[PDB]
Amino acid sequence: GLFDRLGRVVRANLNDLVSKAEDPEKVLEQAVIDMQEDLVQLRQAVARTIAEEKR
Amino acid sequence: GLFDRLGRVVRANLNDLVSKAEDPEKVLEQAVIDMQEDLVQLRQAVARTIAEEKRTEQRLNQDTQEAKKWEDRAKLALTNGEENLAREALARKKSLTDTAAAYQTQLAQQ
Amino acid sequence: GLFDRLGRVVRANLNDLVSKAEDPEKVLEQAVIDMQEDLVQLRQAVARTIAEEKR
Amino acid sequence: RTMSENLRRNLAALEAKISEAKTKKNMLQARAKAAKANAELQQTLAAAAAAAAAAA
Amino acid sequence: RTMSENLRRNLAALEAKISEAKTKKNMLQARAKAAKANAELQQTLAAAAAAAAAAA
Amino acid sequence: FERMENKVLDMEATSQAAGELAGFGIENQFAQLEASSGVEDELAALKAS
Repeated sequence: GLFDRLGRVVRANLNDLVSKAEDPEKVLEQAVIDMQEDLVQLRQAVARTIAEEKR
Repeated sequence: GLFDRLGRVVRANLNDLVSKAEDPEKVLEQAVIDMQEDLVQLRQAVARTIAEEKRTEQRLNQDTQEAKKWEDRAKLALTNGEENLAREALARKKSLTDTAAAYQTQLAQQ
Repeated sequence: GLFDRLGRVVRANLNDLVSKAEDPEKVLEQAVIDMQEDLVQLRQAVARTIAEEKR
Repeated sequence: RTMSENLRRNLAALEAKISEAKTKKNMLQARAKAAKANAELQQTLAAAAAAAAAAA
Repeated sequence: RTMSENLRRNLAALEAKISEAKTKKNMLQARAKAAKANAELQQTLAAAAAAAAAAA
Repeated sequence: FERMENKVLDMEATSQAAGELAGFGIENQFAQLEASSGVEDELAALKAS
């Protein structure tokens, strides 16, 4: 649709505008911090299922 | 054409009129100043291309080793008899080998 | 181009007009002062690279 | 349970080409940057030849 | 108890690449600092050549 | 992480390209030679003492 094509054009410009705001040196290590605490949350959720295969 | 002949006549008179406005002693050294800063601009533009002949060589070395990962993972599936998964890994390999040939062509030209 | 030829003519007249404003005795030693502090700035920038070949 | 097999094959056949597209875009963005660098160079070389400081 | 084995392998395969990412970021942050030091040097050398005190 | 690695590699190559290319040119390329100083003759004469 024509309104999809205009949508994707305006949506892509805005997504590029964000992408050049990312400073490599800072975001390259926040990415690892996020990726670590995601494992903490996952580990809790898994353990909460082992508790019931025991049960 | 007749209108071309009149054009060239009037155009040539105007070009001579400018030419005798040039003072030798002044323009003979502005010419060198112009010719020097032209080299500064050129040098930047060249360097901006070397930056990418460096770069396609890095990309090429990634895809030629990513393909070997998928070649190994395919053989690891056939030893489990899982042909449905080996075919999938081979499809991943193919498109990597095809794009790696594009870098070799690009790089050799650059 | 014709507009380049007129450009270079007018640009050269203006560059000569500046050149005869330079007083030799004054500018002949400001030139050395500029050329000295350029070395101070350069020396800092170099040292800031040795710091990382060490690293 | 005939529909669910049909959908489950279609779902695998989509992500198989998201993988293909995502490797091609890297090679195409590379080519787009190189092409644009050469355009600026050729424009610079033409402008310098139009001034013809050596002829002056 | 089939799901729990599947999750328990996925959980190990994550931290194995947190280890890989964390060694790469050190090498990449090193390169980012070096590249930026050379940029400031090359900018300084160009500005000095533009003044041309030796030609004056 | 993958997206931000590629920016670093673009910075690095841009920096190296300009410095490598600035490494050419007679004034630099002769500055790397030890006897470039031009006083070698009077040094040889001094070495006569």
